Amino acid sequence: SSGLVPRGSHMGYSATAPVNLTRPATVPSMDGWTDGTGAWTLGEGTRVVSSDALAARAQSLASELTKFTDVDIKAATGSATGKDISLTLDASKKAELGDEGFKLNIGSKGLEVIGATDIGVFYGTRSVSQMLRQGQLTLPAGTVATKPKYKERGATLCACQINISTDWIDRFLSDMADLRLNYVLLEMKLKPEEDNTKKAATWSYYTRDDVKKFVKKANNYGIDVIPEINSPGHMNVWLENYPEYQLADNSGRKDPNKLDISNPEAVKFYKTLIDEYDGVFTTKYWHMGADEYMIGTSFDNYSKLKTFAEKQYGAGATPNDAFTGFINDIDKYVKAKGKQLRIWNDGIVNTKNVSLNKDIVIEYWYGAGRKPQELVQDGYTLMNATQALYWSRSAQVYKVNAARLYNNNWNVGTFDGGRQIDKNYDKLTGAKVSIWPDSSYFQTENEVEKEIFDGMRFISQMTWSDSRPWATWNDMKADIDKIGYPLDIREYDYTPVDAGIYDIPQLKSISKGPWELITTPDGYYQMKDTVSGKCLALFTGSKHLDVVTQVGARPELRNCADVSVGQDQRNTANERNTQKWQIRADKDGKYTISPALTQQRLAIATGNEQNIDLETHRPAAGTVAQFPADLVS
Ligand SMILES: CC(=O)N[C@@H]1[C@@H](O[C@@H]2O[C@H](CO)[C@H](O)[C@H](O)[C@H]2O)[C@H](O)[C@@H](CO)O[C@H]1O
Repeated sequence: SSGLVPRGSHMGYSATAPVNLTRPATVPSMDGWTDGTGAWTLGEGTRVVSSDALAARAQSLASELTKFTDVDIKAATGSATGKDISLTLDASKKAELGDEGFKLNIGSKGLEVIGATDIGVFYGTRSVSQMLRQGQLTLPAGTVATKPKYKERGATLCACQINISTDWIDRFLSDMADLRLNYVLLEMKLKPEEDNTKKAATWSYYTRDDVKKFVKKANNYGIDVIPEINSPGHMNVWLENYPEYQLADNSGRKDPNKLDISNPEAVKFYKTLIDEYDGVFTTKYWHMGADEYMIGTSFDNYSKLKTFAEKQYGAGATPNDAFTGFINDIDKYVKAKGKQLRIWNDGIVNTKNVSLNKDIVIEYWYGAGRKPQELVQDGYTLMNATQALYWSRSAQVYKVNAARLYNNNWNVGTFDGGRQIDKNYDKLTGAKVSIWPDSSYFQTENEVEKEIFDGMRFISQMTWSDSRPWATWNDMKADIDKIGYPLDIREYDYTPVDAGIYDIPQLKSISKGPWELITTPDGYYQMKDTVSGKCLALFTGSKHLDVVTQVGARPELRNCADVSVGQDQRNTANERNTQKWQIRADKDGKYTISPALTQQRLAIATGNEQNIDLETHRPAAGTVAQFPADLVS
């Protein structure tokens, strides 16, 4: 027989290690590792030791490692031994480590993590978690210091029109943290509550309490959550119930997507929303969008804006000057609140009388004038938001291809359309992937999470390390799958109840049941009515992005769709995904039932829920309907 037996090395340091023992990979890579003698092993008695000030980080790392490794790892203060992981914050190391970088020293004093800031220490703990959660508890000795090349590294998460659930957002922030990504542009509606804005409280929205909760989670992970309220285009979710602020074309036809920037009360409405957001986000930035104001049309059909431009910005001014003026006026407004403005690059165009303020960050997604190289010449600050890094649920042109970008030598100076700029440009802030819903029934948010996995590791690698230490994409892919997700995602209880047959009293207005529940690959349920043999769907009501957003919409029974197939089955997507339900357990133990695509919650309608949609249609009192969770708690 082979005599095969676990090696079982003692915990702590050993001067003996084989020379080519694997060093578990990380993402981002930690480039320039200097090898040392021996190796260190996490084992019984290993602790996470730190100062009092680092106690919370030490405790959180010890609990996490206890879960991944099955060894009881406790946090402690005072002296570290060779059996231990030590956390040190040394702010004098700014030159070597900067604001986010860290150094690991693995040797006879144990596994030392050093950062110059709290977030730098927390980012080194992410590499310690990644290295120890891959089935190997012995790490080769040596040392490495690493810091990100670019200051802003992350994603656009567009939680606009449709709702991305807060549980999804919380997983996404844990994943960003794991990959050292520090930037999320969250385009989203914070529920407007004032008399003058409250008729825009249509769904999707997020409550102030929920925003404060995920902003606090983000900030503990070193993530800047930047709100966007896109303007003066893509304003349907805000202007639908405010036609007084909508821009009319020369024939008098109003577009709920366009703010009338010539109407000072419409501009004041936008600023009022900025002041509403100010109390729940902590960032120093405001993103006002500014893409695609005249998509589907042209300024020639809005002569009122040329008249306005001439009055406001002098004879010869054009609608593009009025458009840029509006952005500069919002820049003035947010700067007075201590923020810096950011916009998308596309509407920045050809001005005469007005020039765009240089203190506005330009997030460049669309090779549309200027070219990147022109904007560099003018000294603008630029973030690379190339369409090569887009995903959309419906627009199959936008699916990140990480293999292609890794193998074709894309880097953060490769702007949209392969327009290369110097990747060392001193005002290149970094780069981001962008996650857009578009027609939103083709993919559930859980399928979006499965799909973006590789592209999120790709952007993390190229914005921190800017290197390709894996010979090909497929070599990186093998390591990122071994590294896996961070603990919070592995612990999320996607399907808290077993498949089986259930009584569900909340559904009696639809059927007396009982109901057969089965689970789907993406973490939801189909609910079949054993009386009719049909399945519960949330299928009908007013929609945005082809998803029912109507507050008070009622579910219905429809012929059972096949919920076991993947997102490539696009021809049956809508029947299939309108039949998926997310069940969640309360703190503690009551269950709520949500349509997977809408992320509202089923409830029995009382007639006392207050919402602009309900001013004009209410479900019959006592029937089961969906409502935002805040109207039904
Ligand atoms: C900057 C940008 O990519 N603009 C377009 C995106 O438009 C956004 O669409 C969403 C809903 O999906 C919101 O309405 C948002 O306000 C708009 O900015 C579009 O999603 C993406 C990907 O298809 O490409 C652009 O056309």
